[PDB]
Amino acid sequence: ARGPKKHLKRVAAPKHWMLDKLTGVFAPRPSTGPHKLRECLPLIIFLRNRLKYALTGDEVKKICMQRFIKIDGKVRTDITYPAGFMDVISIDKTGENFRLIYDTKGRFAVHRITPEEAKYKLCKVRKIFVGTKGIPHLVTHDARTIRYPDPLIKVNDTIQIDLETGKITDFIKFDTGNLCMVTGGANLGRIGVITNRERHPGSFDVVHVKDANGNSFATRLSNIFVIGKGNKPWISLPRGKGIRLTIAEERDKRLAAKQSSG
Amino acid sequence: VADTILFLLDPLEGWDSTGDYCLSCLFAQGLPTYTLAVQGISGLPLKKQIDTRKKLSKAVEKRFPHDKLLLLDTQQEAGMLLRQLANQKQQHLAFRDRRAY
Amino acid sequence: QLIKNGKKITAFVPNDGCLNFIEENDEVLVAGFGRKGHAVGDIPGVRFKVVKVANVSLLALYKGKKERPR
Amino acid sequence: PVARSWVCRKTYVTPRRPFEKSRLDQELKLIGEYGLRNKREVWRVKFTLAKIRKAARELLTLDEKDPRRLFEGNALLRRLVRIGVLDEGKMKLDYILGLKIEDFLERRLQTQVFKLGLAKSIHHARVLIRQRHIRVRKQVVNIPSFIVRLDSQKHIDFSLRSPYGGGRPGRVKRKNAKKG
Amino acid sequence: DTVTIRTRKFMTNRLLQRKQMVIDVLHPGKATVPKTEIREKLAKMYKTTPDVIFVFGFRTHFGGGKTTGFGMIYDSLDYAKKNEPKHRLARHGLYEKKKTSRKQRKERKNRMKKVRGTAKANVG
RNA sequence: UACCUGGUUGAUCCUGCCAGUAGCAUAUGCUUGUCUCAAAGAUUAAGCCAUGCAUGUCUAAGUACGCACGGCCGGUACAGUGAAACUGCGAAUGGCUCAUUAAAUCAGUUAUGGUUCCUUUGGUCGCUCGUACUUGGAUAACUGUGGUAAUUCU
RNA sequence: UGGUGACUCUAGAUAACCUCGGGCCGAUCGCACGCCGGCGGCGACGACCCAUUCGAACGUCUGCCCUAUCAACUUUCGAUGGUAGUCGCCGUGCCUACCAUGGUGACCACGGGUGACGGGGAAUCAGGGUUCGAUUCCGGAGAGGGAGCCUGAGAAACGGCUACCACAUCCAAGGAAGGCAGCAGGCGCGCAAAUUACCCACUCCCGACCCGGGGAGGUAGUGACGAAAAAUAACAAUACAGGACUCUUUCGAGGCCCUGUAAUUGGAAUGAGUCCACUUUAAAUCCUUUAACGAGGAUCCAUUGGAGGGCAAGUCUGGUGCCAGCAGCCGCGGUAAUUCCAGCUCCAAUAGCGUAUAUU
Repeated sequence: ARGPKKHLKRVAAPKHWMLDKLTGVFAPRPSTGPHKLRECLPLIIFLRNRLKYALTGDEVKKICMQRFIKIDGKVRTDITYPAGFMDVISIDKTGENFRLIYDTKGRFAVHRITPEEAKYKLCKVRKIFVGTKGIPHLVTHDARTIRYPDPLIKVNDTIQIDLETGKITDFIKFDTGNLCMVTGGANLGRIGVITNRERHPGSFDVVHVKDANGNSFATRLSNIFVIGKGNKPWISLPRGKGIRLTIAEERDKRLAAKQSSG
Repeated sequence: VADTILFLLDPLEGWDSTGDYCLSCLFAQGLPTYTLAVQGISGLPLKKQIDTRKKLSKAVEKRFPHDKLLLLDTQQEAGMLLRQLANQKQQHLAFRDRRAY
Repeated sequence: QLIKNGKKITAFVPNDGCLNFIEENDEVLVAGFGRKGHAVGDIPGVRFKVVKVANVSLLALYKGKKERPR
Repeated sequence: PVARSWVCRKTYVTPRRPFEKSRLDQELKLIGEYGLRNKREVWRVKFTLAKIRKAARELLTLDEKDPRRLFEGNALLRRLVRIGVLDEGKMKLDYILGLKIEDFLERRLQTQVFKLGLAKSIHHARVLIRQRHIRVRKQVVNIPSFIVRLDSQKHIDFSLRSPYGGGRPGRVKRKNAKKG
Repeated sequence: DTVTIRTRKFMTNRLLQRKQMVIDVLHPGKATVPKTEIREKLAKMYKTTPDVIFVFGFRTHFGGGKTTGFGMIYDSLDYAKKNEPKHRLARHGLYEKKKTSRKQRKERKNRMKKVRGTAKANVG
């Protein structure tokens, strides 16, 4: 290479996009944005592959360039704009609202939310720094920087912000016994309560999480998103409630659903 | 005395029996560099054009097993044929190379 | 005499049925004889057999399926 | 770089010893009472049986409470019971190890057309299959090696677009009727 | 008569102002139905004028009892002319393209980049 | 399918190899009816190349006195479409090949608390105590005169 | 003030500095026009700095084939380290100046070789292994060989520039121009590898951009590399031949069945092809769907290797007579050839089957 890369091969694309092999040689290649390339869903895939509102990319371009899609309250006309975790998608013509939160299998789920629930979002805070004239600044997981946050807010907490103004409405601390979602690694998509944090100086901390069914799983500290105060989430959960069923229980659920209806 | 022989071919059949007699005499006497060209591929419909090109290669392949046929329909195909004739490795006939002619 | 490196070898043509199809200074395609670099079971010093003469096979000339150009 | 895939398998294996009298008699017998075209179909069915046996004996070495042994054993047993090569009461891995190639050759569409009385012989059944005279409940099937499930057994009907079936006469009868 | 039409996966796409669906055509002993008759039957089904229905991608199953394709019914002809591919509009006769190969355009473009000025327009 | 068979002696038992046997890849010979996929100038010469094509780009939103066209209404600076050209961006992606390269590349694992960054996204953008109801000079495109056998020369 | 596991971190205060080859503090453009000359709401384009994204670049640990007929190697001309600086985007012998004599090695240094780009991976596979990976994904390198640059955020760029070396083009002889290890195509080399085709409709990329471009890519063409499915007949009557069953001690008798074999008849069924239409598609082709024609020597004719053993299948007949030849090996052929050349018959695989070579 002599500079930055502009193409993404279809088999090099993230597996949670669920792109097939024989449609083309290339994958949509998310443009630069608030979310990482391996941890985002472009607008073209969400509108075309997921919602089936379009069949080709030019149709997605028509939908985008009619200024119908809103991401986090702002109109996006980029077909490959990286939409990521907790992002709110508003389609005012069809009157739909979505929050990109993970399915239990580790994939972005089509999750419909109430319009009044689309007025806020949660952000895990990445860093805090005092900038010039002694002004505290807050940087979250989607590149949002806020001047003058609450002094009790520290790193690895979660802020609930209003999307119209971008100001902190509330916050949740990283304490033992709080609700969290795993946003990376093997346990991706699982919702539980924090029971531990194993501090390794010079290395990664370890958060042990206990599920609602009694199942325990550890993750890195960077893979934890605090979503609730103790036991109740501050967002709406998908069809699955974060519990990962084993393949035997999923088989039993499939057979029971086939038996009851069919 | 020639340096290259251009064999003209029928699109439908390979050659007549007269052409087979001429080919037997030319093979026995000695072949210089040769090129095969088909004359009548344009008159047919296109589906029949492709199928008859396949059938013609099948028919000719029992005497010229690895030789590419050309086409003689337009002036640009003639130009490609002339360029092919110019740049081509020369089969050398051992008899006429020693005596003057 | 091989074209690609100038080395001279001795190749086996099967019979007087086939030997009369080879004249002097013809271009012959030659294979190994079968024992991976070892000699024929009766005649010594030969490890190769003639496969094609004048860019046409010996089997199609022995069986009369083709004729060779001169 | 293309939008093409290159996944492909060989579906049989040629035998190690080519000329065995007992083996030649066995495969020729199987071709005989099953109306098969050549030896490659025997080798194909033997290959699928060998794959199933290899999977079963790999699963059998695990501990009997292993989750993967339970899941893959139940899946293999259900797949064998679905096509009628295992009985509904013989769902265990030892019974998988006890299977034979005749059980899989019995489940072909050609054999089932012969058995259900749609044809007078096994070769007539193959010719009848290949000539689009047979359907499986909606769908004309050309393939004699179509393995019939248990829910397709009572549905091998007889191609309502054929002279033998629905009733439009064929080419030869239509031409012969025009002679008079 | 004996040829029937059903629509399977209906969807009201308000973002491109249309209705999109999967079309199952049953013709037990006929050929594959021409898209014109499918369009008239869809117009009769959905109570619309037949020039706003665009159908494509019909594949007839082995044996020949069923054909499956895709279709969309637009709100008007203007939304059709806005949101349809050019080739489907040309299939319906509403669009026409220039008759020029890629070789002519490419060789012309490479020819007029040897020339600077208004004389670029003088290359034919 | 955790497999062997023939060959030394007059005969036997053996060490031992050769030969057989089955797959896989390249070439080749003979033959070839249907249909679904599908590799393909790598090996030898990272040898040499005729010709053609493969990188260009405009929105309401940088610069429109090309009638190149064009409705006005007739002093309305510029209606509008728009070649050219200036300006901005891209051309560092892609594609090809495997010559070099032997702790080198590369794979996993870590660090930048030792660095750089077009773009996107967010913040910041009266925080400076010191002609503006708008500043200056050109240069293309255009017009005209030319030089060279020749050029995407000027 | 705030942070880290740890700052010479971030933030604060003071004294100054602040480069003309100069650092921010908007002399920019569009759309609706409206409230009390003034106030204005949407955007676009810039914009020092901070964070973010895409990365890039230098480091950490461990991991590579063959060779001792390579046993000692490095050190002026940096080899290992120290001090100060230069240069660099930055850490650093990166370089310079001054000092120390260090650094590596039978745990294989150093040197040479490779028919060596590395990896994901592929073939084979009881278990263990052995061989391969030029090749569509990731990373590296290169654009005939070296070297030096310009612009730019990013290149030591070659579908950019400047030289030299080797080639090679045009010429009015003064001069000018070049780089297919891009897509086709050609020559050469060879045992060895496709069309100078159509299109941006799909996948995506770029741009001022919903509109343009793309030999990236898609689609056809050649294509027995390889993989999958699968025709070349089936049935009925008649005639012989067997096997069962009934009555017979048996021979025998069975419109008693079943199954074969046809120099015997018969119409039934279908594809292969020929060719309307629809469908397919950017427009086509092919496939699929359907009209019409389309089979008895159903001449609408299946080949490739073999028949002594290994190894399945002839001591048949004619010809040759240690010749011609066959034969992987043992061997056959010298006048009764189970093996050569043929006819007939038989065997194995089958739209495939031999041969050479690499490798398991």
